[PDB]
Amino acid sequence: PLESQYQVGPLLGSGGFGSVYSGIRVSDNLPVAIKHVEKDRISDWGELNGTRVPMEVVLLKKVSSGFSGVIRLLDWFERPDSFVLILERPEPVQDLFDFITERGALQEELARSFFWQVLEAVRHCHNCGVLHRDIKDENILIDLNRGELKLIDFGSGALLKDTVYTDFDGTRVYSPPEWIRYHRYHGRSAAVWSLGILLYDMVCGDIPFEHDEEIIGGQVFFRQRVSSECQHLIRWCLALRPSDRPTFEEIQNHPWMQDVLLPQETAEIHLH
Amino acid sequence: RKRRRHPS
Ligand SMILES: C/C=C(\C#N)c1ccc(C(=O)O)cc1
Repeated sequence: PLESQYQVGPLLGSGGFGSVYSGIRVSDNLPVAIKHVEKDRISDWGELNGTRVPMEVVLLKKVSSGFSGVIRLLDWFERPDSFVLILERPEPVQDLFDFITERGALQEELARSFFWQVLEAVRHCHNCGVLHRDIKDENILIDLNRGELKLIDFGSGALLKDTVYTDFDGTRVYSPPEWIRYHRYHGRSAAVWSLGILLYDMVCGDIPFEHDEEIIGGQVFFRQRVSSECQHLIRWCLALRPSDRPTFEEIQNHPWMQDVLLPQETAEIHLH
Repeated sequence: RKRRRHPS
């Protein structure tokens, strides 16, 4: 019973996260987010046992662990017309889209710390067999007191595979040119493209491309002062041909990525 | 310049 195990509060974010409600687990007063998904709106289905569940539940369960870089699924329920997902809710929180809107372009030291944490989170997903497919600032929560970032919203994700993907329901302005042009992509190199968009977003204050023509055009204009090392990493992630993009290892060994702050240092210097 | 969210 969900209504007995949790005190359900008001809608979170007025629907901007979907049907996500504030909640508190009665057993130990743990803050939770209660996310409702309609069965009729579910694209991909998975199996858990023979239990047929939304793929989002499958992916969330596979990344659920002590690693704090991804949102933690605590439990889920099936209803006649929907599934209900119980997520551990950090507090206080602001998502990275709103953070950047309010702060503008981030100092590179702060962008480096945030980007590093996202890289570690995406590596965790991939190590667990999960491809997120919707990496963007809207899908990143900042724990403002701990300086820890959390990847959220696995509703566009897929099991990670090495063969080609021909479907996609993530965010188009973060999707790579081979998807725009050919409706085909491989998971890791597409993820690296979206991370280039995200890094540009952090250091310039908004994403670089709004239109298909800009995505495929292969030109990156910098609207803010950005170091040559950071520009190089961004341009490398945004290589037009997927095989020209860096691996996750090459990104984290890049000179711009060295000497990252710890999460607690990040919170004390930039967030408190 | 207009910064906006983008739906998935
Ligand atoms: C304040 C918002 C959340 C929390 N805590 C949240 C977490 C995960 C999701 C998601 O995975 O869709 C959506 C909202």
